[PDB]
Amino acid sequence: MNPIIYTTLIMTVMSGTMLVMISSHWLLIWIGFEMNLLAMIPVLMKNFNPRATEAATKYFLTQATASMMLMMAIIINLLYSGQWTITKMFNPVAMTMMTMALAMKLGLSPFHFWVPEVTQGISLQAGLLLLTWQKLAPLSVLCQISQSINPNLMLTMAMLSILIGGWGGLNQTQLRKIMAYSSIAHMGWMTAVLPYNTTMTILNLLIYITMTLAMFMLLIHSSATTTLSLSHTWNKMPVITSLMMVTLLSMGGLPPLSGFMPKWMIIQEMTKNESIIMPTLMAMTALLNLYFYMRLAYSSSLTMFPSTNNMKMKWQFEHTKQMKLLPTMIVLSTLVLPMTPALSSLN
Amino acid sequence: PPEPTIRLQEDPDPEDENLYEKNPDSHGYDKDPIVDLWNMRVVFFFGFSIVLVLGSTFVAYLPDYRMQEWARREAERLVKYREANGLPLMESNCFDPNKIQLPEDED
Amino acid sequence: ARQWQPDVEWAEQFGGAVMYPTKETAHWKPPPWNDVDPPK
Amino acid sequence: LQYGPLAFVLGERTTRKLTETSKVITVDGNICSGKGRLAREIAEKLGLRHFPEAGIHYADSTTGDGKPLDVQLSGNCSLEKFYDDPKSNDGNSYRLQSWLYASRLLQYADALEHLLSTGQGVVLERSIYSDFVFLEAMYRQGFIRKQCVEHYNEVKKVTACEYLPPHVVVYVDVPVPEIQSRIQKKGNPHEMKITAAYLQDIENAYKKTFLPEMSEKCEVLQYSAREAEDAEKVVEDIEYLKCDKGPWPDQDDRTFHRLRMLVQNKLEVLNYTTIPVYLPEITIGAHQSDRVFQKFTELPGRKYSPGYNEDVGDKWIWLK
Amino acid sequence: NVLQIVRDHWVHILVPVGFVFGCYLDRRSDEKLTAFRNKSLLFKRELRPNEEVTWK
Amino acid sequence: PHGSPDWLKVGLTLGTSVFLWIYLIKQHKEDVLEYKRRNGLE
Amino acid sequence: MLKIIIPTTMLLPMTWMSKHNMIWINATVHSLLISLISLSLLNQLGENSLNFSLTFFSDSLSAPLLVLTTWLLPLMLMASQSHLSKETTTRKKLYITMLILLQLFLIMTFTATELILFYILFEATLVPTLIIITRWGNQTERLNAGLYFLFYTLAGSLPLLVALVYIQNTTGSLNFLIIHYWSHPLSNSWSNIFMWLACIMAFMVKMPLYGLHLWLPKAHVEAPIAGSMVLAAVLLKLGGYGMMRITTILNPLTNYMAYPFLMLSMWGMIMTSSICLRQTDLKSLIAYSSVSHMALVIVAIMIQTPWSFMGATALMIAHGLTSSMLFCLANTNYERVHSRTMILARGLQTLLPLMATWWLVASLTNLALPPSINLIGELFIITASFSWSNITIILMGMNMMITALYSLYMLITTQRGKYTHHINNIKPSFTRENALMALHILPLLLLTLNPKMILGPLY
Amino acid sequence: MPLVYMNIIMAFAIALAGLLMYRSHLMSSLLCLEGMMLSLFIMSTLIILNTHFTLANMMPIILLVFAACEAALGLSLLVMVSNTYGTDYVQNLNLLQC
Amino acid sequence: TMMSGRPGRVPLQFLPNEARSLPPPKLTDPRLVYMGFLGYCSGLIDNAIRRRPVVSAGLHRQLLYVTSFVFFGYYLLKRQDYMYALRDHDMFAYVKSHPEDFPEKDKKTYGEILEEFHPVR
Ligand SMILES: CCCCCCCCCCCCCCCCCC(=O)OC[C@H](COP(=O)([O-])OCC(O)COP(=O)([O-])OC[C@@H](COC(=O)CCCCCCCCCCCCCCCCC)OC(=O)CCCCCCCCCCCCCCCCC)OC(=O)CCCCCCCCCCCCCCCCC
Ligand SMILES: CCCCCCCCCCCCCCCCC[C@@H](O)O[C@H](CO[C@H](O)CCCCCCCCCCCCCCC)COP(=O)(O)OCC[N+](C)(C)C
Ligand SMILES: CCCCCCCCCCCCCCCCC[C@@H](O)O[C@H](CO[C@H](O)CCCCCCCCCCCCCCC)COP(=O)(O)OCC[N+](C)(C)C
Ligand SMILES: CCCCCCCCCCCCCCCCC[C@@H](O)O[C@H](CO[C@H](O)CCCCCCCCCCCCCCC)COP(=O)(O)OCC[N+](C)(C)C
Ligand SMILES: Nc1ncnc2c1ncn2[C@@H]1O[C@H](COP(=O)(O)OP(=O)(O)O)[C@@H](O)[C@H]1O
Repeated sequence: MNPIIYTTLIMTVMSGTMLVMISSHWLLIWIGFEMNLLAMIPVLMKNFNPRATEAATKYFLTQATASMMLMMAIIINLLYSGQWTITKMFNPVAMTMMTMALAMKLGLSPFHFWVPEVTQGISLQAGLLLLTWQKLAPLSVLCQISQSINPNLMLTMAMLSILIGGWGGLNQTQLRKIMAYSSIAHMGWMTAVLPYNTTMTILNLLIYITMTLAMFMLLIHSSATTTLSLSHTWNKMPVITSLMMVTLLSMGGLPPLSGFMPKWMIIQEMTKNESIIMPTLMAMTALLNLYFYMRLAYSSSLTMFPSTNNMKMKWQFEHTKQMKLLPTMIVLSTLVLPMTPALSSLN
Repeated sequence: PPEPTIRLQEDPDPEDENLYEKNPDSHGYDKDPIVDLWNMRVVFFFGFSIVLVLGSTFVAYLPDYRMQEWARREAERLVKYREANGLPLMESNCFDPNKIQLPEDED
Repeated sequence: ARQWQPDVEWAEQFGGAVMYPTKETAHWKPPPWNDVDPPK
Repeated sequence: LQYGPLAFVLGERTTRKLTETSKVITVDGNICSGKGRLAREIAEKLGLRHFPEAGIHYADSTTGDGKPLDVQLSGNCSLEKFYDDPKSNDGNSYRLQSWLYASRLLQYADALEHLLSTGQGVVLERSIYSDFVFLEAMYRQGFIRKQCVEHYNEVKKVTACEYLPPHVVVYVDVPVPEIQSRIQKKGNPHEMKITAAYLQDIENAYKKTFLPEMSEKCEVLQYSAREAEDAEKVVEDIEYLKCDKGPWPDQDDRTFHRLRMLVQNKLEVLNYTTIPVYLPEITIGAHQSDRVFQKFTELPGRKYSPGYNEDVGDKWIWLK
Repeated sequence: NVLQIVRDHWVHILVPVGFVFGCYLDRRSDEKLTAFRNKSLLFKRELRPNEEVTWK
Repeated sequence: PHGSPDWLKVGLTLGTSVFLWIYLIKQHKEDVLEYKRRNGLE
Repeated sequence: MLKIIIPTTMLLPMTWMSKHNMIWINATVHSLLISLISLSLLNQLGENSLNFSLTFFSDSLSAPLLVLTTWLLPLMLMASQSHLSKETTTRKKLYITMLILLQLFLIMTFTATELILFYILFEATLVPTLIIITRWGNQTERLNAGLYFLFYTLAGSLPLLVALVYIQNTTGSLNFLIIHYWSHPLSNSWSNIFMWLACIMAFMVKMPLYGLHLWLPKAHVEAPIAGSMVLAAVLLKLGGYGMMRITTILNPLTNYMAYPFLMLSMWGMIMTSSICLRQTDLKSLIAYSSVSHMALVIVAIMIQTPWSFMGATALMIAHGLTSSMLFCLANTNYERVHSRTMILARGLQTLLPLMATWWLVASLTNLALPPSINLIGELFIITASFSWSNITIILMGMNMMITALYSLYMLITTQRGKYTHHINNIKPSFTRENALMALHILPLLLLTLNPKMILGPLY
Repeated sequence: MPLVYMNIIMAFAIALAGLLMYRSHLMSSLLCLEGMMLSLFIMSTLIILNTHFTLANMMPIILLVFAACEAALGLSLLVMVSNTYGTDYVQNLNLLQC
Repeated sequence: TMMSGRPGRVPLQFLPNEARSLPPPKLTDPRLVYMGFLGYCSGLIDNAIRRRPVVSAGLHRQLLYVTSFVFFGYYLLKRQDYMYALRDHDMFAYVKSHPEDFPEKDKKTYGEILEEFHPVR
């Protein structure tokens, strides 16, 4: 599409998210979600092919259903208290409908099914935007009304999301489905700490976004969407594979990497509330994510796979487009554990 | 079956190289004779001459910060005092009973 | 004398649509290299 | 200002540069025919830019210094061995065919980039289209397997589905016996060993699969050996006909912007020439891959990016 | 040859400079734990006529 | 490709770094003086 | 403590800016100098400890392990020089970087006044070892080995972390000093039982315990020589150090909870010693012998008496040195024969006599011949166990007999008999290999002159 | 809470359930979404008119507008999907699988 | 500790005026040095990804990375210290205003407390 049109659509997506995050009226939050949905579809359908159209249709259906449920919860809450301000829910039925709608918007289990489908359908840039920027608004709304949420339902969905992400990522050879299931598991980790500390939710979101940005930019640079395609990257650009391996180590939560910071803190926070069993199950389940990250690391940099003859031609050329923020993203997603107490900045 | 029975184009596995062939007096460090000799020399000087001898001498003459001689002198003077004064050498109570307040049972 | 490195038969373990092929998922075919299907 | 979305936004549109003379042309013909001379005459008379046929070291001519690299570092195949031992056990035939197709793709991207950036037309020998005819012959003579042609078809589909075909397809029709006479009169010992069956298969798969397919989306000018000598009538025929049947009349500024971002970024042009499909003729082991890559890196001006190589003579490195 | 082997043997100096820097940093970190200097019940001592601190 | 060190970009980069360092030094001095004045140190 | 940490960090820029043919020389020289510097932490006190700062402290349990860790790096460089000769400069520098990073993590792990900092570095050590095993290993099983070596560890280490943070929510601190001074008895409860298990299993899996020891033969057989050296010498001792540190808050629950682990250790030492008798692989045999020795160390720590702790410290140091030497000897054989099978290359005493002498000395010290520090630790642990229960002497004596049996079996199979006829590529041993063996063995026989340096804080 | 509100909410639940069965005809999915918004409009209008909250007389209009815009987008998507297969059957979108 | 609703909090203010009452971080703060080191690593990785001489390709670029990291790190350290100071201030004020919830426990010595002895045998 026209670059001016693309810029306008991206700025409309961002303006919808900002309208969600700056408003105090439920109607304006709903309008921000609507604007974001409206401007998101062409971005997903930018590279026109039937797969992207199918993904855009699935995304539109799920997000429109979530918006309808959100409006239903808003109207019930208005019925039981003539309030439009985002604060308390004022009704058990309105809070359940609201949590369901926001979980469907985020992709939390049991509403996770659309995430791998849409992420596989769309390109790598659309998947980057979808898995990073589209979580800011529902999570901000959840952070605002967290004192209303029933901890049982939120914790159930968080544990389900962690389990589903772990088990579903084990079976994947496509990189985009791996990213989708990783996103699902990280959403589960984020929403399990909302009832206790929203600061830890925001910290986990920041760390996850940094790691996901680095991972997607590395995947775009070495333009591979398949495990075997990524196995060829060492014969052209081994440093990219090494950075990818260290980033995958960070994504698995292995200390002393950056990805260890959220889970640790989250576990720490949950122990202050006499919650012991659930963090233990969460860590043991995140071991599965680490396992399939290790499988990818084996396939990418730790061993050298067979190549093809035509690769020699690729040795003679350099990337025309380079990413300005990729080195900063790699360093931030790898080496910020010593700076952990800075989380008091209420990020 | 038109296949070459070859799965891929691969280098043949080479035969291992002998350092003693191109260089007798090879010391087994490096294929460059000068680098080889100097690597031998630095290993021997810093491993045997410096660490193994000077470090052993340093450990042998470490000052008595564990206070073994001090403890023996304290025990000697304490025994000398107690033998002379008729005291019963070591006591069974490590702490003075008068500064311990026991809880009354009264059962 | 030589460190082992993956050959074709090892790399072909990771070329399916999914890991751990099963009878129900045996018929599944990997997506096209470019994410474009024939229009038939 | 390297071309991108910003240049398109500010002023850069490629429709204003087109002056009805762009009209990319591709000349064909048999192995030993005067297609190169006719193409060069067309390029000189129309004022277009001529692209000599892509060889083993065409990519070498556009990167680093134009000097060709070693065969083991560039192509890992030879036409002389294909002539001497067409049924070689090392799979030289299909390796040669695939490397040549990749070179054709690179040259077509270069020609499209030149036309879309300057507006001046280009003239080419055998393109990515009609490259398959050799492949077809190699299949019928038994030089390559069916898996080889299947892999070729996959790569050709996924690569050539992205470009605009040439407006004008020029074919020089020369019969097999006179081509063979030209071959013996040439003097090349390796060229001598081509059979008549190979040339016949080339021509047959040539005028029995390539002419009708380009007839429905391009404009084809068939010429014989005698009437290809005079370029004046060929130029007149090219000028007289107007192209309004292909995809070219439907292009506009944003489609041209998409194609111009495509034809740059030769890495993204060559992306699908190394798809992870393992044919023994083209797959290379990890140890050989590592050794050959390390040898390539040790080339004089190849360790770093083009402007950051001290040994070649690049200066002011620490401030770039 | 001076100014030539320096460019070739400069790396050797780093381990010793790191050791000296570590010793200085150890002293510097020591300087911030003096809350009880000459204040323990065991070694509470009267200062000498020309002594300022019992240890450094 | 075939490019000289872009003296415009080099100048902007050096100037940005120098300006940031000078601004940081001035900010630190202002912070120290404000802290001393407000807490009655000096 | 920074006077050791900073030079280790400076080892990295010095490595990466070295010439293509000067990396080994410079790394070896400066590693030996760092060892000499670290040797001055052996001046310990009979009082509390050497509390350098709020972050790092030294102990007479920590100092011998630190000295051994520093001393191991030069030997690892010497051992790795040979099989990495045909390697590119960048990858050799990356290997040396992995070794330096592992040393730095171990040095900070052993001082580590905090339990969370100890946990973080204790798990940070897991990454360079994994890379070394899965990258520069020869066989196709290395990847599998790495997987095992990873997940086993994490299977024990995630519960520990949970327990750790839980403790700080109740105690308020995880500093070793405050933890020791403010320790309170642990009640006999289900919650306390599971807290005890969470505290113990992480260090128990790394010893390894007899039930959980499967990762070790895989990892050792698959790893390169330096990886095997550091795994057998230092990484196995992290569990012992952690158990000795953490069992202070587990009383009196250790009395009841120790029984299953004591039985597992006392029977599995017999089991693994007998396994060594039927082993066709040198590296696998040495790994199983390591499992037996660490079983004895586990018994010592669980008994938890002064003599137990002294014997455990002495045995950990002695086993580290001896097992590293044994792996180096087996690797010298492997670099000639490329087989790693014990029965293949035979009668090597006739072809390599000085290396046969090195083999004899290593077998004698693995056999716990007095007055070696191996036997000092063995005897102290055995006496403590006898006081614990007089029936343990049966299992200890059986273990001693079987240990002598497989040690001399390994010596006789490889060095005695008739040489294999068709093997004609056996070259004279290099000065590098002889010096490597000497630098392993002379420190042991010097340490037997001053045993109190390795007897720990309860001496 | 009167019975009229419960009837409207049960209509909303029925429309949502219909959107959830997916017999076929993504066209029917769009119909179910539109029934859901119709119930939303009706019940919001009743609540706002009942309590004489004068300013929220705005928001049903707003809701209406936005929902219809969404419908337009959805219809467009439907056409393109049909433009690939010739029919709007739900089971045709089985190319991407979990 | 949710301080989002803490009274007298200006909405989008990074550093309030009262934060000026706190000692600023020193320029040689170890955390600032680590932020500079992070910028240096970013410069090295930038050189490596673009296939340039890693250590000595662009000195201006590496200087800019280090300087920007130090700048942001200084301001981040200030905000971090201010937030921890607020936490401690609020905690002390709450303990002062609620004396019945934080009583002064009686001083007991170990010579008058009976702890159970568990022999190690
Ligand atoms: C605990 C904290 C303390 C320690 C901190 C550690 C981290 C610090 C650094 C962080 C990252 C920054 C640098 C990374 C960029 C990579 C560049 C590179 O490739 O190296 C080539 C480069 C030289 O080669 P070149 O000719 O320029 O170009 C070659 C190409 O780059 C490419 O060469 P090639 O193509 O020929 O070879 C290909 C190779 C190339 O691939 C690589 O080189 C990998 C690069 C490392 C990945 C970085 C990830 C991001 C950071 C992760 C940190 C993890 C730490 C946590 C623990 C987990 C451990 C993994 O890839 C492979 O071979 C694939 C197989 C690799 C095996 C599996 C991968 C494992 C990698 C893990 C490494 C972790 C430590 C790295 C240390 C730095 C290494 C340079 O090396 C360098 O010189 C850079 C080193 C730093 C320079 C220091 C200068 C200062 C000295 C003077 C000042 C003195 C200081 C004191 C002052 C006072 C004195 C008076
Ligand atoms: C994940 C690693 C860090 C990446 C972070 C991105 C780095 C680039 C950002 C550049 C600076 C951004 C600051 C914006 C300038 C002024 C911001 C100010 O106006 O807003 C304040 C807010 O300031 C920011 O929130 C603090 C940002 C600092 C984030 C860094 C902390 C990361 C944790 C430590 C990991 C180590 C990272 C260090 C290396 C980068 C007041 O917000 P307030 O209206 O009152 O409350 C709303 C938010 N609530 C609801 C959560 C309370
Ligand atoms: C080939 C045959 C040999 C030919 C030569 C013939 C001569 C042989 C004589 C040598 C062996 C015979 C044994 C006689 C021992 C004499 C020396 C001994 O008495 O000194 C010991 C001293 O030895 C040291 O204490 C032990 C050696 C130190 C070990 C450190 C290892 C080196 C560092 C390298 C790193 C290794 C890492 C290991 C991890 C821990 C004990 O001294 P001590 O009674 O107490 O008091 C010393 C004097 N005081 C009273 C003033 C304090
Ligand atoms: C596999 C390789 C090695 C791995 C490591 C193995 C070591 C782990 C072994 C765990 C140690 C023992 C666990 C609990 C010990 C407490 C004693 C108790 O079990 O015995 C009786 C308890 O009675 C019964 O045993 C109740 C528990 C029965 C349920 C446990 C399942 C039994 C077999 C399962 C073994 C599987 C272990 C591995 C799990 C993955 C005592 O009677 P009682 O006076 O009433 O209880 C006193 C304790 N109180 C006061 C806290 C209540
Ligand atoms: N796709 C191909 N496969 C195999 N050989 C090719 C291919 N393309 C060109 N060649 C070889 O390149 C040589 C030169 O091409 P040709 O047109 O026959 O001669 P000329 O340059 O005189 O026109 C010929 O020997 C031809 O066989």
